Amino acid sequence: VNSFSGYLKLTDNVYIKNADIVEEAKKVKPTVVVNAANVYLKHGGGVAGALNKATNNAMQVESDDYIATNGPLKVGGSCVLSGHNLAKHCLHVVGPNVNKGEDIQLLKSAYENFNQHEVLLAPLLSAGIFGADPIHSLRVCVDTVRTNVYLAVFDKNLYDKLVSSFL
Ligand SMILES: O=C(O)c1cnc2ccccc2c1
Repeated sequence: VNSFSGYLKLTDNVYIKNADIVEEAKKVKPTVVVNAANVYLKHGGGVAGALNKATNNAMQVESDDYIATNGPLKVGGSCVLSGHNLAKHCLHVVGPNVNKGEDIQLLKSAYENFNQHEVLLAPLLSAGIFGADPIHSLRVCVDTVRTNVYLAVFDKNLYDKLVSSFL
């Protein structure tokens, strides 16, 4: 049994809810929240900016030190950093950004990072300002992630479309 509440069941391991991811993290304090990161861990907009703002910029300070030491992530890759006030850990995952011309086949590689964690709170990778089709992102998620994933969809309209169209 876990703390996640109100989630619509999709499969054996994937759950979905219309939720503000900052607000969900603040309430649950999950072991792992996933950030929709870029390779530079520059948390300007979307989920990354929202999450970072909720940490009072401490996520960005930590991220800048990580990049200064390790250099950029790979598209499809990830790193584990602090969850600050939101979670125990933040898994920063880089899905391909269609608005930069990145290979959408890298979306499966991105989701494979989730399998290293038994339970996660996450957004749909490569959705929103990353430019991918969220219906596609949900399909790749269900077909790739084997661990227990609780997906927070920001748009109520999109949430309803994802549920209604789910095979
Ligand atoms: O899911 C997103 O794309 C997203 C974008 N903006 C946000 C702003 C505040 C809180 C959550 C957000 C989530």
